[PDB]
Amino acid sequence: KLTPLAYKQFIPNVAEKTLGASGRYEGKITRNSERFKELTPNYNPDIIFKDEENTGADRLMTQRCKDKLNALAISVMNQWPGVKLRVTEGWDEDGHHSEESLHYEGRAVDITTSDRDRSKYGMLARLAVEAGFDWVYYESKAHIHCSVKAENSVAAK
Ligand SMILES: [Zn+2]
Repeated sequence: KLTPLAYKQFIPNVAEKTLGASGRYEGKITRNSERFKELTPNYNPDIIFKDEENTGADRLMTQRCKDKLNALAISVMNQWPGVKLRVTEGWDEDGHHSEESLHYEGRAVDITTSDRDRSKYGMLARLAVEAGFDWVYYESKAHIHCSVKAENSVAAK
């Protein structure tokens, strides 16, 4: 049934910013920016947020990102009861990602299972695809990168 993604594999098998995947980068969103209004905090009790910066930034994301993440939170517990979805990186306020990263606009999250059992990540990535994320990439052994389209792209003119 559900086949895990392999290390470095991405679904769909196209570049992230293509229309069939997560679409175009709309630009960085910062706390001081006009675009900040676009982000809403996700306080789903079934999701662990690393929040290493202690700023709550990992929780701020677009509605579509929230929707897909919330659906994934359900499938993770269904796949491994007692284990929760965990976000290690979300909206990046400090340039820790490549130029034009969707993390800069709350459209991407790096995830793991709460038990940090890396053998579960290929399968987690698959659940992420079934959860509706527009692009899922088994980026590193430490996490799965998941991104979504901007609302402008979901209903493109
Ligand atoms: Zn990422």
